[PDB]
Amino acid sequence: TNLMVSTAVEKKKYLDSEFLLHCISAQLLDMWKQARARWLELVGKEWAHMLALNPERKDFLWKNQSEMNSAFFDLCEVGKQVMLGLLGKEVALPKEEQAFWIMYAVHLSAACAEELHMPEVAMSLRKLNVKLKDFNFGGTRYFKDMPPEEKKRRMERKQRIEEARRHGMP
Repeated sequence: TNLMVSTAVEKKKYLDSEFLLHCISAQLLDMWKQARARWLELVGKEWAHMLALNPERKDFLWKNQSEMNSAFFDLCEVGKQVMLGLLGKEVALPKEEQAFWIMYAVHLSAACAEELHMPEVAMSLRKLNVKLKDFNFGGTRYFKDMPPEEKKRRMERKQRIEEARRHGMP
């Protein structure tokens, strides 16, 4: 566990565009770049407001109904397809998924500290993991009330990301 996290720390760069380039389809890579930037922009906007109101705070309060929360779910959906694209498989071994999600949470936590200059403890691995767990148990669990139409939109989005991963193939 501690080994896995520290291996992920060395390798947080594996989710940088320069390391992803040519290991996944260019279409998936662009979806990853957009989704990462969208999430970070929102976290940064929310942080800046919370900070203005309490300059001493070190915790990021994650809002359950926000645009940031919705952007995080989408980033996860893109992330999962990145994993499958790197593996060249439709279904990962559980140990492979485990290692990936650690790298993912380490990469994003590092970005909040290094790119948005937030306190390291604000967006911790633990916090990202809680949200990740919800994502990996689905949309109905993650968004506790989701209107049926929103569920279809999420499904359609996932389908599009999958097709991207397969270079436009079903």
